[PDB]
Amino acid sequence: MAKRIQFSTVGGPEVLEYVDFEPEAPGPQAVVVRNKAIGLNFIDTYYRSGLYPAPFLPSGLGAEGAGVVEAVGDEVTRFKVGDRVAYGTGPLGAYSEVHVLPEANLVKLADSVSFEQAAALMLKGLTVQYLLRQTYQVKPGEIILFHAAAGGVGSLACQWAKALGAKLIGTVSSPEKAAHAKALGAWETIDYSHEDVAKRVLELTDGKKCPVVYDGVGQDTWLTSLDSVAPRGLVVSFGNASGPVSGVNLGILAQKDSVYVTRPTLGSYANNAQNLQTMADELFDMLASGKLKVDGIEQYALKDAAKAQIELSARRTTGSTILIP
Amino acid sequence: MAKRIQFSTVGGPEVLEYVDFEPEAPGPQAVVVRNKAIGLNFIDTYYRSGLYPAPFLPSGLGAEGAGVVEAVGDEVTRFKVGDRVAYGTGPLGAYSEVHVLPEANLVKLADSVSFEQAAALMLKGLTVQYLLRQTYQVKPGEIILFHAAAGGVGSLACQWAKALGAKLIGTVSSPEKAAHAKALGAWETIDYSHEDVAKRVLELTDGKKCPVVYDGVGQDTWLTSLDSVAPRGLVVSFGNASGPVSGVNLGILAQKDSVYVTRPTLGSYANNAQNLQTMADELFDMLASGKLKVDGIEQYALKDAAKAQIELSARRTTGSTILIP
Repeated sequence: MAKRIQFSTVGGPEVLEYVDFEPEAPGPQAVVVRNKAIGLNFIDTYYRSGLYPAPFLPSGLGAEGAGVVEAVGDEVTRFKVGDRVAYGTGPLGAYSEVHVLPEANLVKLADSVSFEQAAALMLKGLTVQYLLRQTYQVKPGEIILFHAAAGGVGSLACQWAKALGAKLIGTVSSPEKAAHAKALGAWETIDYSHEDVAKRVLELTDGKKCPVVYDGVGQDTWLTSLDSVAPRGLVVSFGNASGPVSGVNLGILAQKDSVYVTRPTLGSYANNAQNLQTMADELFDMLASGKLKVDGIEQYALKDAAKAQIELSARRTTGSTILIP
Repeated sequence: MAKRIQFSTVGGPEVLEYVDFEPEAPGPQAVVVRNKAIGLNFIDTYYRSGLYPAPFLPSGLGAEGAGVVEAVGDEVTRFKVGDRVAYGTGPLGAYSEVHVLPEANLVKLADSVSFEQAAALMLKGLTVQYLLRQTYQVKPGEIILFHAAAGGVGSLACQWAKALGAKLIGTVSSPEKAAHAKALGAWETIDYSHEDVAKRVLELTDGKKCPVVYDGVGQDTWLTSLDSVAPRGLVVSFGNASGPVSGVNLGILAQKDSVYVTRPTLGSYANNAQNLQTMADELFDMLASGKLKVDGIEQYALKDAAKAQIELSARRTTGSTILIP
């Protein structure tokens, strides 16, 4: 037996339960991990709420975490007992002290990186990586728009953009978030509380707007993104913080001067146990070189995942957050 | 006075009227043209029906045509009386014997190209040009999907794709259209009457699908396009033959493996009296070199535009068609 967070019905935070469960025996190509730190993500709430379906109930939660390998499948050769590993993709279940997942979702952790850093770096990091390096190759000098720049993903985005030599315009909901995003590396900041993001973008870009707009908030900010992207530019809708975006008429893209739109998922980019090693290596390379910093990690006990999840959703807190089994 | 087709109310073909009208005096930067051949396009029906609004009623129709310059604005220097010109963009009014439009929408015709060829080459040609050269740069060897390959745009697409050294998979509704599209240059053809386009695409591409899908039919074929595009590929929705596409949830793109979608318009690509000269020059360069052939042009008198428009909509005829004032 071991403890885990799970839900028997989809809904709000009150849904989550901390209980004992019987950990599965490792499949031939699976690995048993000893969660030392567990990630907290919006994706966790989307499963908890039912936006995304769970194969069955009761269901575990989360796919980001880091720990030590405790058991390995007969066919696993890349890993061995005692190895320090991290993951940001795979089946549900990170919200527990023991997590069993395919070996293809696991990467080795250098000694220099702690479990806490990995749990607060894996998923958002790989995400920012595919967003700025794959979905659209941001070049130095380019002025790009990134919503919720002070959030979990946006904060990392602020740093990576600066390293890229790009000018990132980050939207925030308060002057405190503005200072946070700027200190990290945001070129310019826009508080959507008292100024129009679309109009500020226009003056900041000298009427040329942005080649690409990264938007993880979803609905509330879909229109703004369309008004901030340059003709034939790209709008990347990668999240649903304010709710998914729908009811869209393709003719809207023509109206906005022939723009492009995409809705990517980390799973698609890190599609294999190998297209991941690649982005994972780049992500840690950024960390090692000091280009990415994770300083100040708020820690919630696993048994308090509901409380942590409530704060994430509220979107009033800033800085890295992780769960600790 | 001069004759023109116009509508006083939006609706079906019965809407069009052939009547006398007073041609406007040329503005400082405008040019007066003597339509020798007039283009027939789907866009004409979209204005006639009200899918797209007209600034006022009664309204003229069409923005594709070719003729001789009859008058020029005081500030016009690029053109002069007697010049043979063609156009595929600009204000409504091509459906008349005299058309007045900005000089920025006009290009000079080499002696080698006839007015009939230009009227059946301008708009569709520039369209195929931006689609295959700008919206997505098709490289030699690439296998691409193009709906309605035997139609006005698709036929040109078949030829340009062949010239590009690309493998174009064209969808048609009959074996006759198939032979037509293949003879033009389509690599492979799929009759969506007795075979599934999505499944045929899968076997033709060896399970890799298409980097880009060009779809001008709209609704009826939106789902098929999503099932035919490779992961992180692009779906170009450039037309509404079966009706515009709407009610789409961005999450659909993630589901289809992080695909991209765009809804371009020729106006956006040929946005200036100069980004057009560029594509126009390439288009005629294709014609001159024999890479594009326009042989067999059905001719409708201008006064019979309704009858012609009905046949275009019906989508049962094949080959170039133009209106003759």
